[PDB]
Amino acid sequence: RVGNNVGFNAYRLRTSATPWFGVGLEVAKVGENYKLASTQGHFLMEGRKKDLVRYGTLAEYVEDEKFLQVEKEEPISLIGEYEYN
Amino acid sequence: SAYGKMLEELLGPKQTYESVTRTIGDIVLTPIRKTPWGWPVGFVIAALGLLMYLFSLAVLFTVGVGVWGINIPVAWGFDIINFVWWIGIGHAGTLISAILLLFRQDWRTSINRAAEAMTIFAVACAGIYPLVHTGRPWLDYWMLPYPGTLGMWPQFRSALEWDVFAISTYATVSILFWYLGLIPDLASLRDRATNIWVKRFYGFLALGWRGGARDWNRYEVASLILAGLSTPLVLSVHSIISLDFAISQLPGWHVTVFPPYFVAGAVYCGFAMVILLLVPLRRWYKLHDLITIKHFDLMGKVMLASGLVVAYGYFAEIFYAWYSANIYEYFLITNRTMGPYAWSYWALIVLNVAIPQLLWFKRFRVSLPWLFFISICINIGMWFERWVIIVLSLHRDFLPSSWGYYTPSVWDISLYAGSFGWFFFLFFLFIRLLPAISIFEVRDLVHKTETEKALA
Amino acid sequence: YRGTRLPWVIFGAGLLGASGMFALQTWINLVEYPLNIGGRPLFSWPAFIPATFEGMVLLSAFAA
Repeated sequence: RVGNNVGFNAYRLRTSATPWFGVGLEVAKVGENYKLASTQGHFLMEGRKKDLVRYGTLAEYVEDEKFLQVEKEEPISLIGEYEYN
Repeated sequence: SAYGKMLEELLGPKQTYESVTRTIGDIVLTPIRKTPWGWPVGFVIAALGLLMYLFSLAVLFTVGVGVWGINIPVAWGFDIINFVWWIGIGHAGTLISAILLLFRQDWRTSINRAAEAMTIFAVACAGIYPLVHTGRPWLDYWMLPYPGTLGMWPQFRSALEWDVFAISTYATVSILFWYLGLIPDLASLRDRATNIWVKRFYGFLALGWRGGARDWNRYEVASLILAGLSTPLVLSVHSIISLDFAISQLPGWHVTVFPPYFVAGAVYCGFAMVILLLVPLRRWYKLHDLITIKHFDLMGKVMLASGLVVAYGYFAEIFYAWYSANIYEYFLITNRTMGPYAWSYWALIVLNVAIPQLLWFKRFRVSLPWLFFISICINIGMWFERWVIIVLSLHRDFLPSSWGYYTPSVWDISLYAGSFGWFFFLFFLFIRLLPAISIFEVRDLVHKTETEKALA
Repeated sequence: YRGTRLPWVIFGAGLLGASGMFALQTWINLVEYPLNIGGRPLFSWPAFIPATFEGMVLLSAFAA
């Protein structure tokens, strides 16, 4: 009841002489607006770097250790804080 | 006189205290099997809206809160866009009832009961939505400060707990300032009954009033205090229904001019509903001599004077979204003007700050086929403001990997389109059983026109 | 009639709703069940005012 008719069976295209890749494919679009239940919404970092994945290379890390860190001032909070001891 | 020519714009022809009481005591006391049409065909259209309301709720409890279409990015949808819309509608029903009574104004007099009752039924339609948008609606008593065998209380930092405290104060003093107004009025429907089973009905709703200066002085010092207590209430209620976005840290939600700009939009969308309801209460009930067109010339000016504060609100929150150097509020401007839901914000600038900017001219204020199209573009448009505030800030937010869409299902439409049933089920029960115009106050307005003509 | 003593009944119940709801949420958050909820302080003197104001309007109009 889980895996019945969820996708297309790719095993009907294996040919036992080209069982992993072959170059004789014809696409020939015959449909429109499938469901395709995806769970990400946006696969594109929208300038939200410094907040999602700070990416650098090792060439710039061996000269500066905290090159992806932002040495900024302590933020101000009006709620105070609690003591986790 | 400069003051007498103000009061003569509110009544018109020759009117006494009886001819005023007769034309309001003929909307009521016209018996069934003699009751004019329109009210039967509307009360059975509202029944099909109420059976669309009670079926969408019986669905909602049984299968769940997730037949709506609310996603996990945007988890507040038509249950909250229509809730702030309905709460927004009843607020100018109490600007008419309470805020204008502070100003001793006499053009609020005939617009009173069609705005006191219009507040209540836009709260009874509203107040179901904070009780049914919860996924477990049978525990909404947990948002009440009661003692139990759990040591648990509500939070009292969330602005949805204050929504309990605002509406359950707004719902009870709307039905206490409209029932107090009906205490001296249902004593007049009692004495005009001449039928003891409808005389006992209005002789028990009105508790036994008699008039009397020792009761009339105690009435108005309990009315203007109530009109002085319902005026910081509704500037707070739709501010507290405004804090439950502005408490949240979201980029389109965490703006700090939300509390005066929502209540501006409440006395913008609300005056649009009083205009959308009273233009078909002159052509159908013959109230051309009580709801004279100066009342719409002044309801249009206050709707205009409220529609600029939200015209200020759209430009301030698009300025301080740019004036903040956030990438999340830079994106907020480029997600209302561009992006997938850009049509909603451009059907908002058109319907709120472009089309009802014809309200400056009297040509589109005295003309009721033009004031109706302007006010019908505010109820659709101020729904779209609360869609832009709620959905367009929720469906795209800080993290790009949580960007949703919220296309509503039929049970989001059928609950909203069914909610107009429960409004007009009770509004058509209000029109038939209760006076639509406060008779004793417009008797004072007839007395005020006579006492200023006698000063000559 | 020389007026009525009714506005002092409205104020006497408004001072009992304002000081009765502000002391309700303070007794909840400090004495009865103090909760680290959001890192916010126990005596949150903001966020008690939009709930002690609506208790001031409620008990005043219940005396009005």
